[PDB]
Amino acid sequence: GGPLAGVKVIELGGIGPGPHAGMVLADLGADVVRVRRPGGLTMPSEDRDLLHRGKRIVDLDVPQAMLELAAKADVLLDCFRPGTCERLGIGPDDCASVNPRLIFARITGWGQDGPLASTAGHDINYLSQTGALAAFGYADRPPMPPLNLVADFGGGSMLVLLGIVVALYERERSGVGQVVDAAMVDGVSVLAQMMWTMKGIGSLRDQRESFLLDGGAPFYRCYETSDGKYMAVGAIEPQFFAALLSGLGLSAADVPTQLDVAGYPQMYDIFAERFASRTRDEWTRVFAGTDACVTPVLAWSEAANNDHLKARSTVITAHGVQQAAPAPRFSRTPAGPVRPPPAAATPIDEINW
Amino acid sequence: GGPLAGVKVIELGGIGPGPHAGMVLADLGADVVRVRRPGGLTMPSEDRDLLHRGKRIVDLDVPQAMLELAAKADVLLDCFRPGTCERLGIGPDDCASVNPRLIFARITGWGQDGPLASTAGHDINYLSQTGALAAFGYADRPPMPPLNLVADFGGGSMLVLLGIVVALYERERSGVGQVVDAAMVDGVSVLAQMMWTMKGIGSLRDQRESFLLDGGAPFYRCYETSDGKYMAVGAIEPQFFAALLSGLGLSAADVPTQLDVAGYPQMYDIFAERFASRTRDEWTRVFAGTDACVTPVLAWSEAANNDHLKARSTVITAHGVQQAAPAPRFSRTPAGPVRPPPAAATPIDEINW
Repeated sequence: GGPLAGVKVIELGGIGPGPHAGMVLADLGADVVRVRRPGGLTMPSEDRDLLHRGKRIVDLDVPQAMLELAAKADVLLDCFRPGTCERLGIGPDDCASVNPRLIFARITGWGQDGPLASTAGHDINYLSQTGALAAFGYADRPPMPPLNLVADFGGGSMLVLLGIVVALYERERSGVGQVVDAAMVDGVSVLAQMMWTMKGIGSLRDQRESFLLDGGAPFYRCYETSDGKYMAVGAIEPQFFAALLSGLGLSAADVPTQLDVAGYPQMYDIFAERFASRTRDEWTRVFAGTDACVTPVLAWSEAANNDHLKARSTVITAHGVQQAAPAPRFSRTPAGPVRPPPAAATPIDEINW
Repeated sequence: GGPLAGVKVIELGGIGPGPHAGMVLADLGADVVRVRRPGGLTMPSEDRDLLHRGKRIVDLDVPQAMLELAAKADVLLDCFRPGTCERLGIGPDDCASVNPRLIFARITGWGQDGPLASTAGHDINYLSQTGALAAFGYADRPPMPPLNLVADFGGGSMLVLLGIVVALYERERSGVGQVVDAAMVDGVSVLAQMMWTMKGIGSLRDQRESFLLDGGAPFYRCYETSDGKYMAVGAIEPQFFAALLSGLGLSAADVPTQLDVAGYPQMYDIFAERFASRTRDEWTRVFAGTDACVTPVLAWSEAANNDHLKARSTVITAHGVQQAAPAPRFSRTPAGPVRPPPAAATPIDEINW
């Protein structure tokens, strides 16, 4: 039942990255157990939060009697502000005494140390300091955050997840766990390495919509269709640019060359023109199966019924509602079928550890 | 020297997710070795690509004499289209024979199985199928991709990274490795779980700029300042919304209530008004240190010199140019200082395995 089967995990804070990491841990077979006060004002109801599926809720106001729990656990996922966790009985030091095999993970937007460390903030904020946000969106309108996928999960949840499974492989040889500091601002900055590479090389400019991946290239952006929908183009490689020009019913000689940056504004118009003369459906048909790198922008509802995502069963309907199947996928020790979120809190003495 | 010290890794494909994962592996102590044909047309020169720092390049056209290499290695990071890897000598099967301890990781946008599997595509494309892209940007203009941070790295590089370190912990007990299928469309969908949760709960609407994290809430977006800069606001919690309203010099009674969604359009104007009457600098001073969740949107250049990111040394200047320090951070087995990208390809018989 999952490659991470047998791993005892203790989830504390209940928001964004914290719980999302917990989820994956459970999805991969780990025995995850949330610890939170009963008067929880969580939204939605835990029993309806896909971020808690496969987990077990346990009332336990922090009464330091939990140090007794950690000692039996492998991982402790701290999700509170820095310090608060050690302000109470629990903490990297205390836990160390009760269990030196413990993996003290900590997901934060600012990290443990630093001036901003005490400051409160969210995904949009952490992205403001890294410079990633300032490289998003159209030139005129202010920067618009990609929901909270970049910092909270892409560079938050995944970061602490990486750190945990790594701190596991470590102690699984050093026989001793340690503290893992997962800072969102850190993760995002690493997710942006390619940009830094560019920045040093001189491939970046000052204004937005100038780079290759920020809309500055007509062959890598979105075009509205006749029926008010959208198509996503990413014809980067010259070979794929060919396909794009082909299915679009355009002769290479008609449209400027990829190299003719100066004529991009014109290429955009030619692309916008053609793309808006048909419906997403028709277009999807045309570029279908070709290496043109042209796909239809699907909505949540639309995606869950997508042929590909269905075949590979990425978005499945597990007892209840539509959701995302565990990932990545393992060949010999795959993830068992998805269990539902905790229908009701489990006692505490009915643990297992 | 890193928690992943001693891990033999073989990097094949050389684009986006593949090499970015390889980097982190090296950053964490792993012995990563890239294998690619000599006539490589890579951009930029490998010796100037931060995604290759701490790694070793090795000329080796695929001449199946590499199966002999895998057998000594722990991980094989396949980054080619599905099939191509097994179309040559190498492949999950063949490698299994020479080394059953091998971890055959595979990062793909569409994954191994599925109709689209053979189709070519990029970050913007993979995001179009999951439905995450259709939830990005302003309502009028088409969706604009957050560079390639979401799919390529946030749900690509990190996914295969997770899969690997997990497959390591697995075999590090089952004494047998396996195949890891990291599909970007898969990772992104898991990065979007929160959304799916919302989708089933009924918190999502059909149009954009309607949810809490997509700009539909004036207290969670960006505002242009007097000096044409931008400030990122994320005052979600009522307590923080207070601070926002305070430093902004507004009386609770002046601006509509968070609950008065119908008056959001108005709240937006009041926020845009005040925010645009001062410079990012001044504003940064005002909301500085307060839990208002109001920060300045910094550009790449500006971020590298940011006080916080400097203290925690997130963006450091390693021998040469500016880049992102390793992550996450470990307390007993931290990451050694960052080495530079391969100055020159290393032979092949000078390996170590």
